[PDB]
Amino acid sequence: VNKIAQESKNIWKLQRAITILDTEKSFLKCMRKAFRSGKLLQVGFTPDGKDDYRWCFRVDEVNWTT
Amino acid sequence: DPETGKTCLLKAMLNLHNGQNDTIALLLDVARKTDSLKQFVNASYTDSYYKGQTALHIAIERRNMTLVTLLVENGADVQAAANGDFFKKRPGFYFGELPLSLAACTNQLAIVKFLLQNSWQPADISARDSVGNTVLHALVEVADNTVDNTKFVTSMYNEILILGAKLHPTLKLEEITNRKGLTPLALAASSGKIGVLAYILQREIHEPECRHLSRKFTEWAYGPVHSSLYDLSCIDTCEKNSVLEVIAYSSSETPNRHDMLLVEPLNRLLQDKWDRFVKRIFYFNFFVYCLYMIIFTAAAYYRPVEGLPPYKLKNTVGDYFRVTGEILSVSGGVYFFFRGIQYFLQRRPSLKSLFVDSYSEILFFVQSLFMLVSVVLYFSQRKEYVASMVFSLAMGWTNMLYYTRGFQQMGIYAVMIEKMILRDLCRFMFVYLVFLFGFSTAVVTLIEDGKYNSLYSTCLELFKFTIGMGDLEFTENYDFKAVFIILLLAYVILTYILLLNMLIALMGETVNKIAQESKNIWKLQRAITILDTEKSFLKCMRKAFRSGKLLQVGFTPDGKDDYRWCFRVDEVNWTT
Ligand SMILES: CCCCCCCCCCCCC(=O)O[C@@H](COC(=O)CCC)COP(=O)(O)O[C@H]1[C@H](O)[C@@H](O)[C@@H](O)[C@@H](O)[C@@H]1O
Repeated sequence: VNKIAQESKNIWKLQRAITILDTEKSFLKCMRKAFRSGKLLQVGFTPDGKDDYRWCFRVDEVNWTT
Repeated sequence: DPETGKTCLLKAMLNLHNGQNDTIALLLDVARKTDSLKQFVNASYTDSYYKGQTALHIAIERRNMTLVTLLVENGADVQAAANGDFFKKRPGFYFGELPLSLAACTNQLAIVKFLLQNSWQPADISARDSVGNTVLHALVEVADNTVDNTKFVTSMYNEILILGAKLHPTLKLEEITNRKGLTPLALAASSGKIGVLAYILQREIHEPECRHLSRKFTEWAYGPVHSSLYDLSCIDTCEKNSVLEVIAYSSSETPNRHDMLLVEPLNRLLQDKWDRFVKRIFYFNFFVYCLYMIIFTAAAYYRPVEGLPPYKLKNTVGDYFRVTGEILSVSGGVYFFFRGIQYFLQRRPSLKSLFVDSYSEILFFVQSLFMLVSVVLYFSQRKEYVASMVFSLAMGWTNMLYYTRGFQQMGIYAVMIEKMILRDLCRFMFVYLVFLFGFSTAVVTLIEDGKYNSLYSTCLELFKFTIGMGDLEFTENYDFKAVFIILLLAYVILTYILLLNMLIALMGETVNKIAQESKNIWKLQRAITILDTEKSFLKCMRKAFRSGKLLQVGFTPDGKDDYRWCFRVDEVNWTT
């Protein structure tokens, strides 16, 4: 009626997540370039005079309601 | 800057606070006093990523009316085209490359009106970008069929059309085609913009001097009853891209392919076409196919049982009727063969649409191929021509289900059969075949002789269990008996688990999914049938117009009359 479809989709997503983590954890060839979008200058103004880089992830979106 | 060509004015405009930056006026005044202002105000980027962007685009983007007014007053070119990679189809935003299209697409009506009818430099309402898209094409392009998007896009479209009518009474904006040869209506139909199509097909504009822009009119009104007229211009036929042809012959990637035929004029037009002349032709074709299959069956039933064809004919009645039937069957086969070739050449599919659409053409073509192979084997002195012939005969009966369309209930039933086979049975059969092959190999390995000496025989024997015709007697004296029993019990239990899971999985789909889909898929199939019948038509007389040539307004902006081939619909409303 409702249960099994939603439950099974989320369980499959969890299974694929475990597969991804297990794949990148061992990998048997020593590739360390698992990082994401890069050291973007997030703010550049810490409470001190220094700057910050955070290994950010980009997401783009559209909103027509202002 | 030398890298991008950005100047001081652009830097000042990109870094203003609370809508104000005093540096801009100082720059403009100093530019005016030095030598001139035209080369300074119209500065633009030179880098490829933001190529062509100038001050007007930034002013419009910031929603600052004062900067727009001042830039236009100072001689900025309102027809500047920004055609960088960021401004066309990665990150980006396509708005038609022009400030007028930019103002229209951002829902800034005041800037649109100012650009159209300012005192210094009015904008060209009929201008086209690099792709050939006008402002209305841009408005169609930025639609995503959501509620607020539909509201603002529809309102802006209506306002721009009325203003264009007022400024240029002799200009027909909707007749301007882009590089692909599409008008805004054809673009909306091909792209699946349901909301824009629904707005355009039945818009009513009741205002002085511009009511000729309407497509839905009122013929007369009694009290609760009244009669309305729909335009049908470029809906039925226009020789380039009609709405019905564009919707019906789409490539199946359009989002709203099934729903675009439910808008008010098209459903009634298709039903009228079905009831008028197409129904009789469809029934006649079904009758002829039935006669063909009866003759083929009778000719195949009474074949001779001698060896080494071809067979001689005796001076007797039965042989004459038999050979007549054979000749007619071969004629039908080659007819369907050439029809299939004509379909493939006239549509030019790319093997994706055939994979997900147009199955009946493939099945009829395969039937004809089997018939041709039968003929070739017959004249080559082979007995195997029978083996091909029966495969053309059996298919010849199942293809008769094609004619279940034209009857609503059987059509929905057949559509449900089709979708069940193509969605769920494939997923079932993959897993079932894996299990069957695995256990067949195990059984052949365990027992090397005595009905399990080959993989084919073992596969058949294990398949028999799935249909309730198994064999668990265990009469033979095998070496590995009592291990065989465990394997067979495990196989049976797993197979019935799989069948149970399939059955239950098909119950979650009966939550009012297949019925709503089928109700529209059948209608799309009937529409394709109607269009094909119109196209072939085998009469060479095209006087069968659909709704008659009525006078609709009789008064264009010029004094000439206005006839439009309108379609009548009666309506009743008790709420006033
Ligand atoms: C001896 C061995 C015999 C094997 C025969 C097996 C059963 C034959 C049954 C024959 C029925 C004929 C028929 O009606 O064909 C069926 C296809 O059934 C199958 O799945 C066959 C699997 C191959 C419907 O296909 P249709 O041509 O209507 O295409 C649809 C478009 O029209 C529509 O606009 C939509 O785009 C929609 O998405 C499309 O699907």
